[PDB]
Amino acid sequence: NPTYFFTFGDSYSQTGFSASGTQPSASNPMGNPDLGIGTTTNGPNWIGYLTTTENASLVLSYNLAAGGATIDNALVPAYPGDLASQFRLFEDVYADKPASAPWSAEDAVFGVWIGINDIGNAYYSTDAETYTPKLISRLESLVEEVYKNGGRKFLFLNVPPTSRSPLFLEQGEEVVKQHAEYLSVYNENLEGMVDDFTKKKGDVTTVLYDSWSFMTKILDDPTAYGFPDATCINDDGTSCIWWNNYHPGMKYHLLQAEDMKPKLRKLGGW
Repeated sequence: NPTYFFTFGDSYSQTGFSASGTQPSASNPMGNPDLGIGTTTNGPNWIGYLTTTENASLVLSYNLAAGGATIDNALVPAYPGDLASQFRLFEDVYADKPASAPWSAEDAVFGVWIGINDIGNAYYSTDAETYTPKLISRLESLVEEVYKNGGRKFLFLNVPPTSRSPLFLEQGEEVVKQHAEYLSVYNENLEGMVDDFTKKKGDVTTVLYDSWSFMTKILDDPTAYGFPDATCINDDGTSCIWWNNYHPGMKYHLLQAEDMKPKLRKLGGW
């Protein structure tokens, strides 16, 4: 009795899963590639840890996240594999509940972690108060496609403080500030959307995971988590928070997955 965990997002979630690669099974819950490959962490990422380390029962991971993704290239563009295209891949391959992924409302969890790149690319060129509702409304419409397919369990991660990644720190404190203030408005609107969607549907189980506050706690007191500082980069994924200048390592992702586990119990796999 597996939980089918369909995920959507950017490089903080990518594993390089192909819909034509080996598909998830009890003996191989990630499908492809092997657990620990394909990420920006030097090892498993939060999805690999949620699926294989923090799981309370069998979780099968279908991870459609793609590097650099924004929500929709008609709003903030970046790479072809935007969130809209990830939802289209889902609609093409998995939405109709094929024998390979025979999911139902009671055992499918749809996890979305998006917005890092929309904010990263639009924080100085757009008005957060009036532009972020457009991004959030497009996200909501994509979620509605899965709802129409019969999805009822949803996990949304808010945007973490990429303002304090080395890539942004290097641009100066006033840019860190401009980005952080825009990001705060995005995250508030995301929370409002998840709340409104949950109330209006009435038949959904949702979790909004506050990655922003969790990562911020670590950045503010890195030695309490065994990191020497909040700025160093180490591609071993464990010696520093940062695996490269814009992406945290496997140790951070494990800490996040462990923080998320109790919050995900209501979704069925944790």
